[PDB]
Amino acid sequence: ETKYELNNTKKVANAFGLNEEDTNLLINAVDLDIKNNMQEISSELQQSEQSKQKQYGTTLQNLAKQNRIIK
Amino acid sequence: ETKYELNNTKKVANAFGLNEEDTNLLINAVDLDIKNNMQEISSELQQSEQSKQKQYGTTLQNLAKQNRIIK
Repeated sequence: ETKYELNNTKKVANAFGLNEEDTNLLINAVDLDIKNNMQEISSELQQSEQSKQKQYGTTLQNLAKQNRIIK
Repeated sequence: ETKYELNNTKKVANAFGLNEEDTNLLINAVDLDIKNNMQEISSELQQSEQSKQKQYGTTLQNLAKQNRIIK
């Protein structure tokens, strides 16, 4: 659903009072921290399944150059 | 505060400004949430080994993020 189903967690961080992005950022650090340890955690499984986890995007305006010398 | 090396995490939650118990409580919810899912999700990564664990393996999916235990 949302990072091992961290729906309830989102409300926990949001309780502190921020907005919405701050809360998600917190879970991103914790969820990522634990995930890095999973490599050691006893787990193998055998299902073999893939899935796209969306992507990110970057903004970049153009903002041309001015042109005013004489007229 | 040593479940999965969440040292930096504690500082992230504490940043909001609370005291100390509130921060730990947050990690308890997140860490507990991921742990519950750990039973399913797994991984075949490492790139470190220990001393006696080489050879063998597979060229199939290692992540496999699905939920079947739930019904």
